[PDB]
Amino acid sequence: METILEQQRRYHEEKERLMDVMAKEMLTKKSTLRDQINSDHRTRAMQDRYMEVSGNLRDLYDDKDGLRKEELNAISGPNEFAEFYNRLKQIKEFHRKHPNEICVPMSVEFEELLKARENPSEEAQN
Amino acid sequence: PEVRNIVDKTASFVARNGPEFEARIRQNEINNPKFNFLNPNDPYHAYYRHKVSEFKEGKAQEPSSAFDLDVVKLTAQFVARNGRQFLTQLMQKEQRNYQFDFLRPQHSLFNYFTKLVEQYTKIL
Amino acid sequence: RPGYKVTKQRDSELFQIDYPEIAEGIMPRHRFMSAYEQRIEPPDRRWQYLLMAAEPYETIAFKVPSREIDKAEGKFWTHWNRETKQFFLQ
Amino acid sequence: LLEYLQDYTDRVKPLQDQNELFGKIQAEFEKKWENGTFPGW
Repeated sequence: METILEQQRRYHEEKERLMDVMAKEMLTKKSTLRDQINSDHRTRAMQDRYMEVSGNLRDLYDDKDGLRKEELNAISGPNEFAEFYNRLKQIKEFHRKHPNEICVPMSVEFEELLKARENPSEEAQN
Repeated sequence: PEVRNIVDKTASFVARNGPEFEARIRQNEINNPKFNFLNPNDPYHAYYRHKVSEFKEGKAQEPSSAFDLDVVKLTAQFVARNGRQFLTQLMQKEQRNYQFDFLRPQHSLFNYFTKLVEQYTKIL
Repeated sequence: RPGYKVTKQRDSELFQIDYPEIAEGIMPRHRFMSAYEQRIEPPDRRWQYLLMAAEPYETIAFKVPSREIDKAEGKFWTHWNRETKQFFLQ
Repeated sequence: LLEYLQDYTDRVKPLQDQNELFGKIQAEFEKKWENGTFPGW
């Protein structure tokens, strides 16, 4: 599993989405006290998620220093790329559309007109 | 011709600094025939009138989908560790049999690949 | 109504108009116009003019006898060096 | 009465760091309040 590259990239992306969403909240106008407190409580849960993701991101680099020399070796190697690409030829007949890796995080930390509570915090109640 | 040159040149200065200079110059040399042209009493007076407007216009002549995602993400992981732009762990692969059409900027998915290598490079 | 100075030049892969100060935000504008409507309406009408205008100076026309060679469009193919006050179009 | 009031402070300001506010009050308590923070002349 590409802890060095893929997992840290995904955690960095998820953090960027959380910053964009609570920025979008602080950009929008607020009209009454209930919905102000509701959004401020919602942004608290998003901050709790941000801190936890940032926790995990910081505790994923110890084995990275173990493999960094082998990773930095971009000349002597190449066979592993081929070996993984050959395994990507597994299950060809996977007839499915996949537009969900960034759309689900973006639409998760967003909200739908009838209820100004996002999908993470959708059961939250003041 | 002196008269046309002084007209042309005086008109240029008055064209840049404004007609406020026409008055100054005219009253500063009113007795001097070298500037008689500025008064309507001279025959070239009409010629100069045009020069002013012309120099102002700046036209006159001055004097003289999982598989697709996973291959793009995996190639980006091995591209992002490159020691030089064209010495990648993928440039060797294209020439060694590995058909990958999104390496060329002709394929629309290259623009997403560039973001993924930028992200993996940020993840260094 | 002051005639500016144009600098036509055969390119290959363009007009260079020096324009004195406008002092407004609006860039100089081009339009392709036909010879069909004119103040004198005389015979031989039947070609197109690339017309250039700005409020500071007057309007300038360039005859085009070829049917197609370039695109007389504003956003695609013009540039305005407002600081030095030279106008561009290719 | 305090437990209600402390819960209430954090409850109505959920964007502020609770741990910061608690650690600040604890530090002011130990370094000043227990150490003679009330003096007369």
